[PDB]
Amino acid sequence: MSKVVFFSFKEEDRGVVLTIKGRAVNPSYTGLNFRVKDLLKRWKTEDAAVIKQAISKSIAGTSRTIVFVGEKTHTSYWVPHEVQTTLNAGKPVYAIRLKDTNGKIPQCLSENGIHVYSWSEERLQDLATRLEHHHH
Repeated sequence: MSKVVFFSFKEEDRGVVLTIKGRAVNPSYTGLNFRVKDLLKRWKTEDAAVIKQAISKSIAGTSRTIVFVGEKTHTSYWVPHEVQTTLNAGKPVYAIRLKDTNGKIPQCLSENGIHVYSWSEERLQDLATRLEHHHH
């Protein structure tokens, strides 16, 4: 695995997202297996310039972004910038629901035609590793 995934999420889902990450990076846990960038710790701000500066380097050390959709991800001010920063760098954004959640789809996913997949480990592993065709 030569590439790294960025995890984009609402902070109230940190606990569950930390377990996803830990499973993915633990080589003996085979249901998830890929590299993950150290998670950002976000805070309450609506300043676009601050958010963009806070996420820039982290996202830039990664090759794709996965948005985890929980109950309140649609309210995040950070997730839309994490999505847009990824897409503007020409990288893919995928999205998956967290297990046993059914949140409103964030506008930044709808707006970009990014499908929000049902939860499963097999599907996350696919979103984390699949490659697109050039000019796609």
